[PDB]
Amino acid sequence: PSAGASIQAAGKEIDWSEKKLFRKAVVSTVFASDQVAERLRQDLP
Amino acid sequence: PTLPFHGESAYRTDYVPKPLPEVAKPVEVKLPPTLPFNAQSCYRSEY
Repeated sequence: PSAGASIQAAGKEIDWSEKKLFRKAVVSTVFASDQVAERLRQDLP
Repeated sequence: PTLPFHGESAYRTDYVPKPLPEVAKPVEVKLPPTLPFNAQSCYRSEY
């Protein structure tokens, strides 16, 4: 009976945390303004 | 005498576990700095 040392199968943990409404999304160039942002504002040469 | 055999499955030769792609592009960008309000009203300059 001492063969009980075993990591438990079927590995789910029951998610006690907040559910993920917003997952990390890569915001990059096309959804990145700049350019005209300093053209409408003239941050000087 | 018996001979060996150079037999390969067509699924095993072409599907070896490939090296994992190198995870990259962890690019993070910063906003332009804010600017002050250097402006009047009509009832601050003319009065």
